[PDB]
Amino acid sequence: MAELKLGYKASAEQFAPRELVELAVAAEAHGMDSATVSDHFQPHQGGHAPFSLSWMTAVGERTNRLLLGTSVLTPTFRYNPAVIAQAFATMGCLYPNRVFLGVGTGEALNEIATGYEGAWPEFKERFARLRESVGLMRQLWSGDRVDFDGDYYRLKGASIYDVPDGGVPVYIAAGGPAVAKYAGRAGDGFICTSGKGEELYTEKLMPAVREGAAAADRSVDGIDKMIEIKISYDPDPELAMNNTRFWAPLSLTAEQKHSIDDPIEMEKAADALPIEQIAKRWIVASDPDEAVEKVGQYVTWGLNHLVFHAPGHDQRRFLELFQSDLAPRLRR
Amino acid sequence: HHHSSGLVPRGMELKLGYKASAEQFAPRELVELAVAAEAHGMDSATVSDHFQPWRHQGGHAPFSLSWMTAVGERTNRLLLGTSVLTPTFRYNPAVIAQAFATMGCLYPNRVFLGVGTGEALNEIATGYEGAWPEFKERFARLRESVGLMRQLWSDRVDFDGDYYRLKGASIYDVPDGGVPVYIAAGGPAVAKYAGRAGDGFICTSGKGEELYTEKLMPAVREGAAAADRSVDGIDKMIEIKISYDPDPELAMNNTRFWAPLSLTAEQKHSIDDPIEMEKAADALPIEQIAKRWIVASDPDEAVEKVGQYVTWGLNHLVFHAPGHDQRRFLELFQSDLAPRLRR
Repeated sequence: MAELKLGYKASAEQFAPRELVELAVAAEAHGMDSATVSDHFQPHQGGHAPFSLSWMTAVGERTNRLLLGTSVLTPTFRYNPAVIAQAFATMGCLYPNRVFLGVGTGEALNEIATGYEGAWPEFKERFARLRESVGLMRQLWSGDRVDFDGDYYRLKGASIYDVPDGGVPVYIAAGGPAVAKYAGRAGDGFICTSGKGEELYTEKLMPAVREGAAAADRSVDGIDKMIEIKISYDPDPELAMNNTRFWAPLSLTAEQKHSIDDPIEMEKAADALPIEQIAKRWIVASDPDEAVEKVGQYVTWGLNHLVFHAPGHDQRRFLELFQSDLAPRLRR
Repeated sequence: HHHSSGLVPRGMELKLGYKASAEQFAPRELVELAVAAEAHGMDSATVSDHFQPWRHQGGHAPFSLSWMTAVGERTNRLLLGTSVLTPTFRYNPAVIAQAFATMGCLYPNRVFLGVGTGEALNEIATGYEGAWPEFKERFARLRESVGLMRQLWSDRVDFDGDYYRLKGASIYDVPDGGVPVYIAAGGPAVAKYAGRAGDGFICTSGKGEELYTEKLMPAVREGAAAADRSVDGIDKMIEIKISYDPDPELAMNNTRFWAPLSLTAEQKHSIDDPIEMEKAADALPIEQIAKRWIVASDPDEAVEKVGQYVTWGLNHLVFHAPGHDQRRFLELFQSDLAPRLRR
């Protein structure tokens, strides 16, 4: 649903497994409503990739209220969607009403590295694979026996024996109108990322979600509209600026992010970015009122679940500042 | 004042552990039973990894890797692992390698990867196309997948096998000490492989002395010698199938849930449908099913039959009790059996 939530982005790219879990526990301690993790097989310099589903489970077992999920996981290539259905159904049983599945169309880098053969599929196929996998998983979460024969995936007499009462809510990530519309039509949730220009949110994404919801005769209000807020808020401006540097890959173009299959190629192109250009993606701020005004814009544009990704290694510092300075304002 | 890590290396004593049956219990119960096993003195708990139960009526299948991590966060001492997981079909071996590396970091010196050759009951259901491969290919897939994971574990890795590939792949977060890999073995050719490329082997009870003493053990010695490794580096694990209860009728009848284990090896590895398995399995009378189990109502007969395996060379005894009341079995184990078994 579309009440205001404030959550925390746990960056698997930046931290080792134990630290990544403990940070999410600190996020609960600091009042966050949710925590979400990137799902990567590999991020190199100061790089990490703890297994996302182990992070979800460890934090679940250590926490009481956080909604937990992926932002996002590709359920279409290295991961068998039936096994993903089983994994998240299990987690859903273990942490009732606290689990979601965040899905995307995929990145060449994860999939080529783990053994994908032949040409990296074009966007259209990655989208069709995504749609087909989501329906496959949903049929499985009914808890009945499923026979499935799609263009891409198959099941023969398959059941998930252990299914949560509230099902497994599916959040669909989009950087463009096409998948946003699919999200409005079919998603329990919708995910985007901040910093990419007022136009993308108001002119492409939000109207696409409304279009999809309308098209499928759905209340737009019942879709959780989630966004990862790229915020570099620190009373120390040097840190606010300098903390963004680690995150240069996020400032590469959409096609470099999805299609570069070589991690050497990827780090080169990230390294090529001047910090001033990196920073444009981020809310760089030393004043808490100004920071919240920038975030508040997304709430005006129709987003209701705001998940804060802070760029620096000192995440506990971020959480302290979030709790004392940002959250009271953000709540309103 | 310097504080040390306190971390004790793998460097493995008679161990008594607990089999957590994903086939029989829902996710939360399965976790909580592993916690009570620690509470009751167990050294270890292992979980079966399955997409589907053996049986339909009262069947369950919680995701094994979530069990492992949840139990990890909740326990202090238990060695934890899969007995066993198939890393060759529905699972990508690079992803398995990343999962266990991550778990081994989360739970230092407590995690192992237990692996086997596969059951169609897990793989056909999840979309494997074409006929279910014969044992020779499943074994050869297993061997390759283990090799891939070794190389991935530590560096940027290219791998080009007959089955699995890697391209520029790295695992960043690897545990100090690595990830012990235990191979399920029910013959000398897999037992030899286990000595050569594993850190442990897993067998089951009920197969008879000469399987263990004359087939499995000698083959483990041969594989390790071929690896230039002391055999004392290989943990010798057995799943002890025990139905222990002071009521003999109940100790016998409590095996019915596990009727499918009484079917042939053929049926168990190739039947793809729990409804089908169950129909085959339930036509069998109870005395036939009980044959698969150590059925005992006295601590002494129990400890005599269990102690055979220690005499034949096994050092890691993981107990699988078939009844629904697992907490009774843990209670009975700790008070009646454990003190005699320790020595």
